[PDB]
Amino acid sequence: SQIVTGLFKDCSRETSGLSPAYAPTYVSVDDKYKTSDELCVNLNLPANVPYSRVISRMGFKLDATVPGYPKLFITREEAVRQVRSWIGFDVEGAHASRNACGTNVPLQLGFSTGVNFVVQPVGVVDTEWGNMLTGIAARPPPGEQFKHLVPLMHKGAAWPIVRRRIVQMLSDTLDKLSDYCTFVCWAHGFALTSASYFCKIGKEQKCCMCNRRAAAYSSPLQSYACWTHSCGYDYVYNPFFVDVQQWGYVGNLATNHDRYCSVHQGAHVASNDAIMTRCLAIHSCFIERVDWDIEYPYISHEKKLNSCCRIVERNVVRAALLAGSFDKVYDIGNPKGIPIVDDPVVDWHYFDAQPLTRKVQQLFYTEDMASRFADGLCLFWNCNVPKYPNNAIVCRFDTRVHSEFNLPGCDGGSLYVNKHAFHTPAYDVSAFRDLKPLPFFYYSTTPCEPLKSAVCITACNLGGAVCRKHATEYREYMEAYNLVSASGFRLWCYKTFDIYNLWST
Amino acid sequence: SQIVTGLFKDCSRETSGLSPAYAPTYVSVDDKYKTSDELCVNLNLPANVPYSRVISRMGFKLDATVPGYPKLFITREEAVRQVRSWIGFDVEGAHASRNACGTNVPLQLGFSTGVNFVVQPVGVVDTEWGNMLTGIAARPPPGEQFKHLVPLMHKGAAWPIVRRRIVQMLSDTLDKLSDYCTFVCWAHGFALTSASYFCKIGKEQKCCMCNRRAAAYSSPLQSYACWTHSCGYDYVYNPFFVDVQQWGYVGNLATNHDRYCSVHQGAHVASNDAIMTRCLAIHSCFIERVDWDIEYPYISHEKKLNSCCRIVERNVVRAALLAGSFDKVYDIGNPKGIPIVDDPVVDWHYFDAQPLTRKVQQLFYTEDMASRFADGLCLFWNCNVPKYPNNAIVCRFDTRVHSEFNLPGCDGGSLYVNKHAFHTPAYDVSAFRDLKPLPFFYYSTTPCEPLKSAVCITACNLGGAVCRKHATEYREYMEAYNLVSASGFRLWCYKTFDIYNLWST
Amino acid sequence: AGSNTEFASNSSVLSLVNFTVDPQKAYLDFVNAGGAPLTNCVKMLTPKTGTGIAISVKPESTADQETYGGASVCLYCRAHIEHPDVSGVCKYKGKFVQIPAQCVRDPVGFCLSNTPCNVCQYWIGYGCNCD
Amino acid sequence: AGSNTEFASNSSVLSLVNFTVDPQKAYLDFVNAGGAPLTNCVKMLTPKTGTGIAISVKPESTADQETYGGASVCLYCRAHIEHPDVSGVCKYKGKFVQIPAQCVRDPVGFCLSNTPCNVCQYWIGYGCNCD
RNA sequence: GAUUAGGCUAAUUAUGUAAUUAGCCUAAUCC
RNA sequence: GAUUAGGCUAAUUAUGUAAUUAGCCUAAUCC
Ligand SMILES: [Mg+2]
Ligand SMILES: [Mg+2]
Ligand SMILES: [Zn+2]
Ligand SMILES: [Zn+2]
Ligand SMILES: [Zn+2]
Ligand SMILES: [Zn+2]
Ligand SMILES: [Zn+2]
Ligand SMILES: [Zn+2]
Ligand SMILES: [Zn+2]
Ligand SMILES: [Zn+2]
Ligand SMILES: [Zn+2]
Ligand SMILES: [Zn+2]
Repeated sequence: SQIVTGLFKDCSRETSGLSPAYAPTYVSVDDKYKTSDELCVNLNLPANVPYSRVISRMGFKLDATVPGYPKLFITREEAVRQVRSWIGFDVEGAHASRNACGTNVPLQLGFSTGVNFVVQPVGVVDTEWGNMLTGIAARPPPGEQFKHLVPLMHKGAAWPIVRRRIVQMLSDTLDKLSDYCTFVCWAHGFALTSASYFCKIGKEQKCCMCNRRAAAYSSPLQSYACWTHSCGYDYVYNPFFVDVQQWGYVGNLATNHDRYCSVHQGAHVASNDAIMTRCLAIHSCFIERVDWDIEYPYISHEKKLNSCCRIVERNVVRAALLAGSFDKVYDIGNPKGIPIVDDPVVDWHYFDAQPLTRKVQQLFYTEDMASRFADGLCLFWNCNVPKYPNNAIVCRFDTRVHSEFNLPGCDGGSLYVNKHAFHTPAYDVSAFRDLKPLPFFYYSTTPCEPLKSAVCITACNLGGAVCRKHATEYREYMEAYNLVSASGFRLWCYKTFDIYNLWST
Repeated sequence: SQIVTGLFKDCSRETSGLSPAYAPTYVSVDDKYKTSDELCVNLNLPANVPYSRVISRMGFKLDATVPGYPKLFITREEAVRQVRSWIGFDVEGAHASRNACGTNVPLQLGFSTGVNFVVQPVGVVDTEWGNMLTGIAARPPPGEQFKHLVPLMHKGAAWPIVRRRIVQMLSDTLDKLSDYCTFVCWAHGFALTSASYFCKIGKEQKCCMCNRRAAAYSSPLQSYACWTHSCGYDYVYNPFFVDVQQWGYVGNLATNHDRYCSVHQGAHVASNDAIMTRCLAIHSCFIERVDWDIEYPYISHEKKLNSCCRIVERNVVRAALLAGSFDKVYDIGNPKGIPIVDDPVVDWHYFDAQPLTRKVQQLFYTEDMASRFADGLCLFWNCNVPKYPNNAIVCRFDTRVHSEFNLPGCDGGSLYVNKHAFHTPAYDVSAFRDLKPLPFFYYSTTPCEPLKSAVCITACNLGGAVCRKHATEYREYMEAYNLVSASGFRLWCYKTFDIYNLWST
Repeated sequence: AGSNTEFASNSSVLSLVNFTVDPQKAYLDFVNAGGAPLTNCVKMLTPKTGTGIAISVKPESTADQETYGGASVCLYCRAHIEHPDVSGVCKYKGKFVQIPAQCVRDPVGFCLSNTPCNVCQYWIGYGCNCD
Repeated sequence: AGSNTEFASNSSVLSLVNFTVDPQKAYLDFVNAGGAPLTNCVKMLTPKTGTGIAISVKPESTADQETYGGASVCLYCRAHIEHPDVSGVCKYKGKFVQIPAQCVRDPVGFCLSNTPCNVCQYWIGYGCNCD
C-alpha cells in the first residue's frame, strides 16, 4: 500500500538509511540508492558493516484471520462466557534513551492476582548478521506521576526467568477454574507489545499428558501442556485478549473505576491497575447489563449444593413458620410462586424483582416496607437487601469466602456462578442488627420404624430416645447443613425465635 | 577446609541467605537455620520461592591433576617448544550493576592476530529451579582510561556467534603452523574467566576426519576436529595457557613492553594488549635467554631451503672472490671454521659470537673495524650487524616477509624457526647504504660434454653457445636461487662488483 | 522520533509471525488462505547478464530472474524475530537473492519454500542440473 | 561486595567441572584418582525416624541414612553449570536427599552414580526391593 | 516516549483539486 | 568491580596467645 505504520520503526539515531542488501524494506533504503522506477542500484560505495539499530515493537495488530487459528481478540459476549479465566493485566513501561529514541519497553507487569514482575529493559536490535533481543538503554518517564518507577530501574530481572514465573503464577491461579487465560486490558496496545515477550500463539493443541486443552508452551521441549502439567514451561499459549476501553468508556481508567467502586484503592502499581481493570469489566458485564441467558458448565460440587440448600431451606422455613404460629408468609424474590413447605396451613404471597408470572408482583423492597408486612413472616432466601425487617427469615451469601464458584467482584461484591452468574453485594453485618443468628438444629415429624443431640428435635428425643429412621436422617441433614455453611451461606432469623418451642409440636 | 574463596561469590543484593534445601553450600545457608553441631534444621518458616542471584565466575584455578588429562597451565620450557602456537589474549571487562554487584563480565576480547570481538554482558544466574547463563546488566568501569569502552556497551554480539568467529579466526591463523593453541596472557585471572565462555577441556582427542590432533569441539554434533576440519565448530578444545606476569616482571604490561620494543604502539584496545603481551613473551624467551638446545620439527620446505642457500652461498662467494682477485677473506659468524669455496687460493680468517673451537675468535663487530679488514673481503652470511662495511658480501633475512618459518618478533624483528629459533633484528635498508644490491647471474667453470641468457657466465656463452651440462645446471640454479629469494633472503655486495669481469675468469 | 519502515498493509501478517510458534508455517497458511503476500521488497536494477546462482555477493540475474535484497526476502528479517539457524547468522542478509520471474509474486514465500543446492549453488528445480 | 560461598579447597575440582565436556565423568575421574571429595554440604539434623525414600520435600531419614540439602549434593548446582535436563530443571534443588550412612564420604559422587527407582522412589540397591 | 483526531507548512504523484510522505501546533488516551 | 600483601577493630573457636570469618584504611596488579 502507501500508508506507513509505526510498527518496526527504526529508532536509531543514525542520519542515514541502510544499503539495499541490508535494508529490510524499500522505505528503509537510503535515497541515494533509489531510482525513479521504484528500483535500487548497487552503487560502488563502502557500507557501515557493523551497526546496531533498535527496532520498535509498538503497533501490533492480531486481526488476521487464518483457518485453523483461533480468534484471540474475542468479543464481549465470549468474554462473559469465559469470565472464569479473566485475569487483569497492566504494564508500566520505560522510554528508550541514549543511542535510541522512539520506542517504549516494558518495566513492570502487574496482574489482578496482586503480583508484580520487574524486568530489565530489553528490546530488539537489528545488526549486520541478524536480530537480537537484548538489554537496551532506557529511562523512566518524566513526571511526578511516574516517580515511583525510578527505584524499579535497579531491581529488574531477566526475561527468561520472568517468563517461567508468569506461567507458574497463571497455572496456580487458573488450574481449577478454567482451561483458558483471558487477559483483561485497558488500552491494549502496550499490553499486546509486552505480551509479545511471553506469549505464543498457534493452532489449538492438546496437553501432551492428558485430555485438557493446552495452555502453556515449552520451547526447550517444544511441547504443549495444560495448567496442571505446565511445570518448567516458559510461554503462555493461545491467550484471549479483551480491551475494556473499547466497551464505550471515556476518560482514564481511574475515574471510570472510582465512579462505581470504592474498595480498590491504594498505591500506584501495575497490579492495582489490573485489579481496577478487571473490576470495571465485571461491573460493565454483570451490573450495568444483567443477561441471564448464559449458562455456565459445572466444575465442582454444585448440583449437590443446590439440593442441600433446598433441604436446609425446607427444614428452616418449616421450623420458623411452625414456631410462633404466624399464618402469613411473604416470599421476596420468588420467580415461580411455589412454596417450599406446606405442612402448616398458612397464607402465601409472592414478590420478585423481574417476575415472569402474573401471580407474582414486581415490588422493590427498600427500607420503608417493614410495617406493611408486620403481620406475618418475610422470606429473604437468596435476596439481597441492605435493611432486613424484624420479622424476617433471611439467607445471605458471605462474599468473603472464596471458592471455585465464587469470584472477586465490584465494590466488595462477588460473582457467584451456579449455572448462572449472579452479582451479590458486599456482606455487611450491620444489615442484620435487627435479627439474630440462626442456631444449628434439626426438626422432623416423620413416623418412626446411638445418636444423641440436644438440638435434634424429634418425638423420640422428647423422652431422650433415638431411632435409626431419625438417626440416619439427622446425619443427612448434618452433611447438607455443613456443605451449605462451608460453601459460604449464612442464616438469620427474627430475634424471638427459640429452639425449645419446637418441643410443644 | 576453612579458607573461603571468591569463586562462586553471591553477587545478589539480598540481605539474607538461602534455606537448607536451596543453598548450595553450608556457608550460603542463613544463620537462623544453623546449629552448634555444624548441622542445619528445617524450620516451619516460609521460603522466598521465586529468587534469582548472580553468581561470580572470577577465581578459577586449573591446577587439578587427573590421569589422562593434559596439563594446560604449562610452564616456560614447554611454551618455548609450543612457540608456533602462541596467540596473545587480552579481555577488557565490564562491572555488574543494577540488581547485582561484585563480579565482572567479558566485554571485549582481543588476540595478537589483531581482531577484536565485542559481546553482550552474560553471567550465571542462580534460580530456585537451577542455573541459567543469560544477559545481565553491566556498566563500563569508571575512570578516563576506560572512556573508549563506553560506546561498546551496546555494540556487541551474542556469545554463540562470537564463539564460532573465534574458532574460525584461530583455525585461519594456526592451520599450517601447529595442532595446538597456546594463549599468551598477562594477569591470567580474568582471561581464564573469559575463556570459560568459549573453551572446553578434557582428555586429548583425535580429529574425526583425519589423524591430526583435535583442537575444536562441536556441541551440536558432539564431535572433535582439527583446525582444517573445524568449520562451524563453536568451542576451542584443550588450549594451553601461559601467564607472562609470573615470569618475574614488576609493574604493569605497558612499561615492561616499552622497555624493549618501540613499534607496538597505538590506541588502547584488547588486541594491542595481546600484541604487547606476545611481544614481551618473545623477548623474554628468545632475546633475554638464548637456549638453542630445543629442537623443532619441520613443517615445510626447510631441508631443501638449507641446501639451496648453501648452493647460492658457494656460487656468490666464488664469483665475488674471483671478481677483483682479493686474496684475503674474513668470515664472520662461522662457528665451525670451514670455508665453502676453495677453487681460488685465498687466505681465510674466521670469527663467531659464541664459538666452540679454538681456531676461531670471539669478535663482536660493532662499527670501528671498517679499516681493520679493508685489505680483503668480509663475509656476512647470516650475521646481523647494523653497519656493513664497504668490502662485504652480506646475506640478510627480510623480516617483513611472513612465512611458515617466520613469526612476528620483538621491536620490529622476527623469529626464524629452522630446526632452532633465531631472533633476527628488523631489516633496515639504511644499513646497506655502503653496499649495492647483487644483480642476478650464474657462474661456473665445469668441463662440457636451447638456453640463452646474458648473465649466464659460461665458456660456451662467451661465444654465444650453450650445452646440456650447463643448461640443466642453470635451471637448477634458477630453482635454488628463486627459492632462496622468495624465502626472504636478500644479498648485498661491494659497489665495485660487476658481472662482466667474470668473462676474464 | 525515529524513521518509519513498514507499510500498514504488511502489519497484520508480520504481527502474526511475531506471535506464532512456527513462523514459516504461519506465513504459508496465511498466503495459501488468500492472504496478500508481503510487499516492500528491495528490487534491484540489473542488466540481466548474470550467472544465475541463488545467493551472491553482487546481483547476478539471468533473463528469467529478478534480483532482490537479501534482508527483504527473509521472513525473520522482515518480522525482526530470531533466526532458526543454530549459528544465529542469517544466510540472506548482506547478499542478493535471485528469484525466478514466475515466482516474483511471493519472494518471501519462495525463499521459505526453497533451498539452493550445495555444490552448484543454484535453486533446486530452478537451475540445479545435478541429475 | 557480595557474600562468599565456597571454600578454597573445593575450588580446584569445581573449576575442572566448569571446563570439561563431561562434568560427571571428570568428577568421578578426579575422586577415583585420589582427589578429595567435595565438602561443605548441607547436612541436616533429623530425628532418625523417616520413610527412607531417596528424594523428599521433608527429611525422611532412617537409622542407616543421613539427610542433605538437595542443592548441596548436586554437582551441577555446586559448579553452577547447565543441568543435563533439556528444561534445565534440577531434580534435587528445593528437596532433601537421603544418602546411605556407608556412603557419606562422597555424597556428590553418590548422587552422580546412582538413581532412585521409578515406582517406589528408593535408591536402587540401597532400599529398593522391586524383585 | 507512543498512538488517534483536528489545523498549518513543505515535497512528490495524479487530474483548480485530491492522495501520500515529512515537519510544527492543539486536544484525548497510553507511558 | 576483582585479587594479593600489610595495619587496625569486632566476633567465633582452641589453648596470655594462635587460627578463621566480617568490616575499615594503605600499597601493588587487573578491570
Ligand atoms: Mg497502568
Ligand atoms: Mg588489558
Ligand atoms: Zn495436562
Ligand atoms: Zn473496584
Ligand atoms: Zn424416631
Ligand atoms: Zn582433521
Ligand atoms: Zn613490542
Ligand atoms: Zn658448456
Ligand atoms: Zn534473515
Ligand atoms: Zn546442484
Ligand atoms: Zn542441580
Ligand atoms: Zn523399586
